[PDB]
Amino acid sequence: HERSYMFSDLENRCIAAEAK
Amino acid sequence: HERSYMFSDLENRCIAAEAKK
Amino acid sequence: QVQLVQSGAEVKKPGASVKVSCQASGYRFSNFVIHWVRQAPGQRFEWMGWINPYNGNKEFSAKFQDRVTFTADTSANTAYMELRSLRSADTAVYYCARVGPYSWDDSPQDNYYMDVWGKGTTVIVSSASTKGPSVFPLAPSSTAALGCLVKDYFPEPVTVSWNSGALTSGVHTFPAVLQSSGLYSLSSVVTVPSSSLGTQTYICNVNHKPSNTKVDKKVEPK
Amino acid sequence: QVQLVQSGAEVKKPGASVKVSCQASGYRFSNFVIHWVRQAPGQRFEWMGWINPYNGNKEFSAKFQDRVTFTADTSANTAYMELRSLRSADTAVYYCARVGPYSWDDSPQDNYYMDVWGKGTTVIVSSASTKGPSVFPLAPSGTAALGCLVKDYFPEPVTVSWNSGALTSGVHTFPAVLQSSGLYSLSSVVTVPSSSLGTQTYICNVNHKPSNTKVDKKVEPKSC
Amino acid sequence: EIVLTQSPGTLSLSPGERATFSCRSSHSIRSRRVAWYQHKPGQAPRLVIHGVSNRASGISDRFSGSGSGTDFTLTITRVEPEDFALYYCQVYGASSYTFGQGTKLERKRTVAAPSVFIFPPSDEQLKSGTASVVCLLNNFYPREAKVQWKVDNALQSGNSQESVTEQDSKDSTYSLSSTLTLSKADYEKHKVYACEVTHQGLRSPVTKSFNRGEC
Amino acid sequence: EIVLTQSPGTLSLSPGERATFSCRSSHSIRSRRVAWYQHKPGQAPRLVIHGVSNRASGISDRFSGSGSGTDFTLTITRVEPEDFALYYCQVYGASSYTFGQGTKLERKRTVAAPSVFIFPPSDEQLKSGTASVVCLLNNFYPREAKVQWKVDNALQSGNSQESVTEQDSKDSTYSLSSTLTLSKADYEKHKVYACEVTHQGLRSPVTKSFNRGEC
Ligand SMILES: [K+]
Repeated sequence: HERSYMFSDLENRCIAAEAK
Repeated sequence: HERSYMFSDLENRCIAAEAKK
Repeated sequence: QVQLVQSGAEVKKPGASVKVSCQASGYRFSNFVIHWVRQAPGQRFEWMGWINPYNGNKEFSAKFQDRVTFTADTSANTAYMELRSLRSADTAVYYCARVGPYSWDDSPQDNYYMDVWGKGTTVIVSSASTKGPSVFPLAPSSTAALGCLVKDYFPEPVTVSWNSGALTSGVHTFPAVLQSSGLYSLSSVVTVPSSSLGTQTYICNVNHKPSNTKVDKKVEPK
Repeated sequence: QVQLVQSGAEVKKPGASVKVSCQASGYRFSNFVIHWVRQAPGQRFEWMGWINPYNGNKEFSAKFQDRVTFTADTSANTAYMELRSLRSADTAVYYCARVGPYSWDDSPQDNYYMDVWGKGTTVIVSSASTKGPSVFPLAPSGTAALGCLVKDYFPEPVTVSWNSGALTSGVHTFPAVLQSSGLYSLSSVVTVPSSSLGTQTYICNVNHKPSNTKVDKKVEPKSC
Repeated sequence: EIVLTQSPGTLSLSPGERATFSCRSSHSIRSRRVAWYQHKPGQAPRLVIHGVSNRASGISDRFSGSGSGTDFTLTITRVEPEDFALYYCQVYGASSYTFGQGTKLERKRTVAAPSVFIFPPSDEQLKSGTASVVCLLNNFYPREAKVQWKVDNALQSGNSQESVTEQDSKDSTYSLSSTLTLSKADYEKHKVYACEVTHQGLRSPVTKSFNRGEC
Repeated sequence: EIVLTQSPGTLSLSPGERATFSCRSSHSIRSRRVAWYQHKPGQAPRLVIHGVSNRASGISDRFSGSGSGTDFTLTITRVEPEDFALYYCQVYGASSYTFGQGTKLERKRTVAAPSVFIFPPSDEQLKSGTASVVCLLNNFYPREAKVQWKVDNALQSGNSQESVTEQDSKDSTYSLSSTLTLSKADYEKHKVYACEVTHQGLRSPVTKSFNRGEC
């Protein structure tokens, strides 16, 4: 509940963003 | 901390799932 | 196999509450979420919410969140749905359905479709009071046709057979229509040989269990 | 007028490092993430990573996880990329690019495409030392052809003109090729009327600024 | 809310034919959480497809789900008698569980005109204040039928109710019953009671009637 | 792991025709995060389409993106001289940034056979140490061309390098140079040098040659 999550086309699922 | 997310076709974005929503 | 048995039909007055049960068998009851969905006459199926029998967690549709209660009794493998402050629009068939199985690599709720459904429980909400029907003849006059008008009863259902079940050919028992009075009315007809009128006895057997009203009426030309 | 201006071409030996800069303009620098992408000759574009000027957040491609450093100077509206331990395969054009405009309604990183690109900075990694070209004539024998072979120089580029620019039609100066020696070579040719060979002088003007080598070579029919 | 629109409303086919059901969504279903259900009157609905194209256990290969984005489809290569029903599409998961309005897969048969019968109110009923006049349309196909009531040539509008049986599982026909309601006082005030029926199986509207009193 | 494959490798069209570029992805791109770029020699690449179908700023409505799932398309309703360039598709976001190998949109014109010229190494280069034999193919179209070097009838393979100019902005042709490298010692050890050129515009292969020694 801090970083944003988005849909990954590679994994076909929602994942967390990077960068810190 | 980290949680499991699912894609909401209704809100067109990824939302978290914690046994309630 | 996977089975869901629901409780019997209910009839309630507006403002009251109703509790429907759904008993599961054939699988690990605590491992699957259970959905509740209803369908009112002429309306689309309407999702009400779900409950996780294991921990009692749940989700509600915004439309029913304020007056529906979901509970579960794991020791009895039964889930319950209680709808309060009943209104006419709540007249419908209420179904429980189990979600599907899942694989370790699926995404959350990929399995939240209605995998197996119960046969549904009918709930009628009306201010009407129980009342036995009046049975009127639908007289023939030359094939020919005759029947019985089962009028002004509440609630459904009423059963109609001809000649104690001996006559099944040409028989048509129609869906009841609800009148402004809040009472139902239905007709049951049968096509018969014109030459049998006056010789063959035709009796419609009407049974309305709710009001313990049974009538056997002979239908013959005027 | 969103614009990204990059530092000039570089030539480095293996094992060394290089630092390229990207100066933004025409928008609020701190509000947009910057991507770094490169393209080596004959290869596909290769994303290296991105940096958020505002908070310093960064993401790296797994291939450059430990030898690249992304930095940003919000004071100068400039982003930098440092690539250490260079090897020959790092020879390429390095581009910086700004992501596209964002909107709260858009999902995370929906705007992470390369909206505006810089012109790119060439980085050559080689053990070769600066060297001027030897210029050899390609003598002419309807229509004739003659030219100049510009061989064994480093690094690129060399410029070639004919008759101080007075001759342009029919001129073809080919892309250089990297020889196994690590030195470049190219030819420049021009087709001309055979009837002009005894009355029209043809001189190729070659300039290789890196070595300060300039040559004017008159090309004539070999008095065979 | 996500809105699902199914087409067509009814699909009339004969065994052996190919059935194609359409379902259009208001929102793009990137999650692929789309299911199709089969529902026979009086029986528990049954899952046919889940995840857009995954056939539920026990489902024949003649059934196949497909589609993407906003358009989804359910296809039955060869319709079997056991397939006549109601079919519904639905989106599920992530707080969105809306269903389409459904498509009825009905069995097509040769057109059949209705046998029409009219019944006067019984004297027994007249003794209580109201009079019910009943019209019967027997074994017809297709389902579309129009009943018009007339009392002394005056077209009645607003005072009748009708009910229709489900398609007969044996002969694929429908039957309809229409009841015209009048007070005892009004009924005795008129002479000719007629029921005019319009149906594709009748090249001309069929009228059945009776004169109050004398037969 | 996402791999994008573009096709065709080269599109040859004249102004006014429609250009259709294909991009096949190994993984369905449900996120719609697909972009197309235009890249001309010595200029910064330019975004053409983003989000699969959204035209970038300052982009003519002649450019349109489309597709879904694993297949995407970039279309140029009608090609203009300014459109000839390389076009690349790319997926972005969520840690997945990969590009297609690119499609070259080049200008179609009538077939033009190349004028061939062969140049022996100069006394100067030989005096300096080595030898370069050059064969020039001038102003031809299409780009496809084969150059085969023969030394004393011996077929040379692997010891020559080819360089081609960008398509001419005026006549739409290409020119190519092929350079055969050999030691001074080997050059003097042989006599007949020849380059055989095969091209669509040539009824039969053309060979240009010279004898080491006399002109
Ligand atoms: K958290």
